This record gives sequence, C-alpha cells and structure tokens, in this order.
Amino acid sequence: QAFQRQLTALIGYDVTDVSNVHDDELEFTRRGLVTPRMAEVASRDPKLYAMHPWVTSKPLPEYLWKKIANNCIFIVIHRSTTSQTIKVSPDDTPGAILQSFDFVLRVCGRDEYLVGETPIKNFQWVRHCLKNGEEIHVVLDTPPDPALDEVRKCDRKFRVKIRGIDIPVLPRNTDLTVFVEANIQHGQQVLCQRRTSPKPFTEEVLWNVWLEFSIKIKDLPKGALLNLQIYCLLYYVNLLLIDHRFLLRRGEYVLHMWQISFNADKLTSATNPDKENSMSISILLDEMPNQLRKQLEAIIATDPLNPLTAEDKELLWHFRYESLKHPKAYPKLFSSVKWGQQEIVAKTYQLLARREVWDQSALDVGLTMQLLDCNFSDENVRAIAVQKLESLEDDDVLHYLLQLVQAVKFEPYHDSALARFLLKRGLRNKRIGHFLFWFLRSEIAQSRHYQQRFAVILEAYLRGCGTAMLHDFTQQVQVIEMLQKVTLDIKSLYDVSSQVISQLKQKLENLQNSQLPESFRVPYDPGLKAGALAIEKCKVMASKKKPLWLEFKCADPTALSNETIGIIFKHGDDLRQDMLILQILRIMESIWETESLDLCLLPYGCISTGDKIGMIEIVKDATTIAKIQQSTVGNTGAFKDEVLNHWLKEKSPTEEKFQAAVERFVYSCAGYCVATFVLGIGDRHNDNIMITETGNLFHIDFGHILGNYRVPFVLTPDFLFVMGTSGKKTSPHFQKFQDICVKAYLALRHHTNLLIILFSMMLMTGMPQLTSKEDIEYIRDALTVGKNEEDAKKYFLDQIEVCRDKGWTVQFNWFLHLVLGI
Ligand SMILES: Cn1ncc2c(NCCCS(C)(=O)=O)nc(-c3cccc4n[nH]cc34)nc21
Repeated sequence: QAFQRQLTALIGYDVTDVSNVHDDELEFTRRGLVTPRMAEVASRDPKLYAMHPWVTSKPLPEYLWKKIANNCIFIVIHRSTTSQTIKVSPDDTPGAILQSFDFVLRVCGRDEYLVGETPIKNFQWVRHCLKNGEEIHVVLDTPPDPALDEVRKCDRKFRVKIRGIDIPVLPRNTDLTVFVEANIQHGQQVLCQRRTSPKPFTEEVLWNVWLEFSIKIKDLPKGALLNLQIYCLLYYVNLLLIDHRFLLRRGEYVLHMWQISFNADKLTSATNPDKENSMSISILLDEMPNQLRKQLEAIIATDPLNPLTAEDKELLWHFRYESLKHPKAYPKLFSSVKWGQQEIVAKTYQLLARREVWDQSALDVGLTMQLLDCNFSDENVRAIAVQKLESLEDDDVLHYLLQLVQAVKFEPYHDSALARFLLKRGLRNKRIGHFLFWFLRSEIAQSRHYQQRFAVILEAYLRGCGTAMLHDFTQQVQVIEMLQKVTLDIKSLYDVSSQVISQLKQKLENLQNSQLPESFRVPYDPGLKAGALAIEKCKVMASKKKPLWLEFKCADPTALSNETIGIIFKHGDDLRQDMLILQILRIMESIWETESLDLCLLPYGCISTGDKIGMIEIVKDATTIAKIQQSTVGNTGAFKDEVLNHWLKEKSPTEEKFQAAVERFVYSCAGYCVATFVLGIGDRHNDNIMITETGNLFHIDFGHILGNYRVPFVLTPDFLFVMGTSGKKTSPHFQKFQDICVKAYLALRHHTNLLIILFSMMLMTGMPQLTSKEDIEYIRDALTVGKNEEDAKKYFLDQIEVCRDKGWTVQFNWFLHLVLGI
C-alpha cells in the first residue's frame, strides 16, 4: 500500500482515484498495460539494462574523422592511484581494449559505461569527446549489480438528446444567448453537425431536444468523437461515441466542460475536474492514363500542409491501389477516406492488409509522425506508423521522444499502440525511461486535459523500471520540490538586495543541513550525479522572474574536473515551450549530421518540472551579448560594433584560440540564424543571446518569445565585425558564413516534411496561443516549399542582407521596449 502511495508522490497524481470518470477506460488501461510491462521486463538483459550503454549505429561524421590521427584513439584508464593511457583502434570493442589492457570501463565522474559488442567509435560519449576535442578518461571498476534493478513482484440515424447546461455562476456579461453545437468528429474532420435553438443565457438552460444526425449508427467509426460546444465559443467537452470495448456509448451523462483552433487540448476525452466552477452539460444516448498519373504524383509530392481538394481526394481514393505503392502518399490517401461510411472504412482495411510496400519501405520518421497527428483517429492507420517506429534504435528514440510523448495527446483512447510503444522502449532502456518519466511528469503537473492518461502511462513505467530507478526519481523529485519552494518564496521578496541574497543563502543553508538528499541525478543529464550545493556561488539573478542561480558539487569522487554543476531554477514561464524548441534544435543537428555538416549549436538541458517552473543547465563560461555591451556602454543602448571582437581576444589567452573562437562563432552564428529563421523565432533582443568564452553563440529563454509572440533574425554589426566586415564590405569569414548558411539551410530543406510535421505538432501541443492555420503555415514559406535550390539559396541570402540593411535598428528598438519601457 505504501507502494501505491510512493507511486502517487512520484507521479504527482492519484491514478486509482475515480472521482473524475464516467467510465472505466482509465482503469481498463492500467490492467491492459500490465502485459506489455511484464513482457518487456521479463526479456531485458539485466547486465545491459543496469549499464545502459549509450551507443549508435550511424556512421562517424566526416568532421569527427578528421579529428583522428591514424586508426588511433587514446583512452586514459584509471584504477585507485595508478593511471595509464592506451592506443586504440576506432573499430575495436570495449572487451578488446580490456584484454589489450570481471571489470568494466566507466567514464570518470559519470554514471556512464563503455560496454557491449559495439565499436569504440559507436559510443556517444566517445563522439562527444572527439567533437569537443576532449580526452576520454575511464575508471576501471566492477559492473553494477543487476539485482539492484529488481522489480516488486443499427440502421438508425444517430441521435443525442441535449437536456441542458448548468453553471453555478456565469460571467458578468449581461445579457447574451447560448446554443449547443454537437459535432461528430474523426481526425479533426467533422462528419455531421447539429445545433440547438438559441436560448437566454442563464445559469441553467434546458432544451430537452433530440438532435438527429444524418449518419447511421453502423456508419460510426471507432474513435469518433461527440464534440459538444457552447456558443454565445465558451466551452467544449468530448465523449467517445464508441468506448474501449467496441460498445456504443449509452445512457445518461453529466459532463463538466473546459472553458476557452488547432489546440490539442480541444481533443481530450477528459472532463473538467473542477466540478464546482465548471460549466456542465447533460445529454442522453440511447493502367492509369498518363495525365492522371502525373496529376496523382504531383499530389503525392506536395507538402504535408498542402490542402487536398475534393477532386484530389476522389483521385487518391479511386486509384488507392496505385497510391498504395507510394509510402509518401499514405497520409494523403488516408485523408481521402470517408470514415463516415462503414463500407469505405471496410475497404480501407482491406487495403491496409496489402502492406507489402509499406512494411518493406525504409523508415521515414517525418512520414511516420504525420500518421500520428490530429488528422488520424483510426487505430489501424496509426498502428502502421507505430509499426515503423519499432525499428528505431534507442539512439533515435531519444531524438524524437518528447514529441512522441506529445503525440499521445492525439490518441483517441488511453490504451494505444503508441503508448505501449513508449512504455516498452522506456523499460528497455534506462536513459529513455528517465526522460520518459520527466516528459510525462511535466505534462501531468500542468495539464488537466491529459494528466489522467499520462499518469496511467507513467505508473505503468514506474512499476517496471526497477527498485534502483524508483529511488533516484524519489531523490530527484524531493530535491526539485524543495528548490521550487525556495524559488517561489524568494520571488515574493530590481536590484538583488543583501536582505535577499542573505535570505537565499540562508534558506539553502537550512535545506542542505539535514533535509536535502546527499546526492541526486541531474534531471537534464542522467549521467551526472549532483552532491552538495556551493552556497557561496548561489545567487538570485538580475531577471524579472528572479530565477535561482544554483551550483552543486559532483557527488562522484572519480570525477576529474572540480567544476561545479550549475543549474538555473526559474518560475514564471512555461518551460515546455523551451523544451520543444531545444529538442527541435537537436533534431536539426542530427539532420545536419547526416549531411556531415556541423553547426555548433548549444541545446542546453531544460526540464519542465511543474507549473510555469523548471530547471535549466548552466552553460559554463558564457555571458549575454547585451552584457558584453553594457560593459562598454550601460544605461544607453549605444551599441558599438567592435566590442564583441574585443571581448573574445580578451578571453582567449593564445591568439590562436582566438581565431578558433571567431570560427566557432561563425559556425554557431550561422546555425542559429538558419535554425531560428525556420522556426520563426529569430527576432530576439540580444539579451536573449549568449556566447561562450570559446566563441560559441547560442540563443536562450525561448519561452519568452513564445509567450508574447522586424528582422528575419539576429546578424547584428557586432557579429559582422567579428567576421571582419562593416557596411558595404565583405570578407574571407563573411563569405564563409554566407557559405555555411546556404549549406545549413539547403540541408534542412532536404527534410522539409519532417520539420513541417514537427513544427506543426509543436504548435498544437506546446504553443496553445500559436495554434492558427496561419501560424502553422509559416514554416512552409520559411522553407520556401516547391522552389529551386538556386531560388531558395537566394531567398536566404536576401534575409541576410536585410539584417545588414537594418544594423542596430531593431536592437535599439528592443532596448526601448524591454530595457526601459517604450
Ligand atoms: C543556458 N544558460 N547558460 C547560462 C545561462 C544564463 N546565464 C545567466 C548570466 C547572464 S549574464 C550575468 O552574463 O548577463 N542564463 C540563462 C537564462 C536566464 C534566464 C532565462 C533563461 N531561459 N533560458 C535560459 C535562461 N541561461 C543560461
């Protein structure tokens, strides 16, 4: 019992609670997930699961090959005080290196292991070292005891009666009228729509009206939603017309509704938990011709957001067997399906049974993701997408985990192939499981629309993750809860007075002494194990949301460097938006990796842990672009061109390193101009832009520009100065920048459909305010869909020149708005 209690505290929600249900789908899902859990648990290798080797099967990039002398790679092994280097070949296994040198090779300071039958080059930690030009240091010790991971042992027209609506208290807006709109939805595609006669808007409105729809009962598709909405659009709520047992929903229902276009929340089957304040509604249920081929291929070629006309759909359907031969035609083909007709759906299933071309096609994530969005409610359609995902290596799963977790919001039922898939992969791998936990917990904490479903999924995971991880989560959760309290208490108290800096270090003193865990895993970096705080370095930050600047020691003695673990705790913004933006950045990098391109992005760790509150990784040796200018000229926005180049020469001791910084800067600057333009978040105040002492540029605080959402992006003259240019001039570096940009840009366009679906999904599940048809179709233009590589190339170069023609104009403007208040 104290176990289900522990689960509830780790989850942040009671999954056994049944106060907010009108059926047993949630409980049914708890039971159904048991099998999938035990199946994955009872078939994972204890040793490999305990050490969770982080590896990849992708080729080693060109830019990481040129980092290797010979077929040689050095690795420093450590034991007690002894310590020796070793010459290794990129292609030999960890076992080989051992005999070349029962113990195992663990990385210093990290809970990371170099184990398994894979080349030494196919490890992420090794590749990380090479990229950063770091040296691989491992300590030789015994493998973690796999025991520590032990797990606790019929032809009628459909009709619905609208009894009426009840609300305890209605807005002070006298006086208006209300009618109820009942839609039978599927995908976001409304099959049939009926309304009630308007009625005076009182706290109780009774119609007692039968709304007879055009669609026969037998023609109702599994997963179809009875969407009930109130107009003056004030309220909405949904009811699956066909339940989780293939039964036709029947009987009396009193649904509490959500108060207020492409938002995923509008899809939920969850009813509003707040029964005392929410609006309530009461209902009662009782050889193809040459030309046509071209036309079809042109249709199949268009982007995911390109709308299908009636003719387009009729064509796709009539030639469905020809369309079936094109995996890329699936999303559009299944959109051309009349789900409101049982005969058609039946034929669609007959079609799916002929999945030779699909089953054999190479995995296209962008394509797979499309079948998992709000446009598809059929579980058989969505199942083939999940099928293709099964072939993903744990490496790629981590890449798309966040948005796969978000895609669960588009599932009609709590129990889905997507859910079970995430459950399985999370249980198969500790790293995946770790992030799955936080991603789900993130949603469960600030999403009433989906907390129930995600809570049931999280519970299933926790019951199979193992004793060891359950303990880590417990420590991580405890720490986060304590620090959040401090961040809130501190926020309640401009300049960070002594009275507050004293209070902070004071509060931290109270916690550290006999309260906070002696050690905990860094949520955004599972390998790292944080120890005791360094109160001296801790401070409240000069931010309008008074974020905590915290620094910990590494609990790992074998750790090499003495550098502390820096974490920023912050309340005020929804960090989920930041997560999605940062995750996309990693996706853009992996993409660029396939092309062997390396823009030096810094997708720092960021984890949403609660309501408008989460933690951020502190990148070391970095400062604001604005701060580097506030030094030269403070109160006035008198930005000077050369200051940035000065700051670098200053921080780089050997002038050589300086040239390396100016290079790192040109790479990092191009990557952020391209990546930021595609995402339409490139117009930022230089306060939201930082640079490393090594010249690595990177944006920050993405939740800020998305919470209040004119130059294409930020290529200010001070950046240009570092590139050796001013005004009507060029360079050997600027040409380089313009060179890398067009490269980086053109490369992204080779994955247009992937970016589009991710961007679209990001907006619907993460940016509730940015959910219009126009908001989404921005990335189409940004990626200049359907354009020659030449045209596109020019398009971006125009964008660059527009930043030139602007100089400090917008920056200064930002200075007027943010800095002061104009
Ligand atoms: C990721 N990272 N690394 C350093 C750093 C930082 N450094 C603070 C020092 C800046 S200074 C003192 O040089 O002006 N501030 C922030 C940051 C602050 C506020 C909101 C944010 N959202 N996302 C990141 C945010 N992120 C940072």
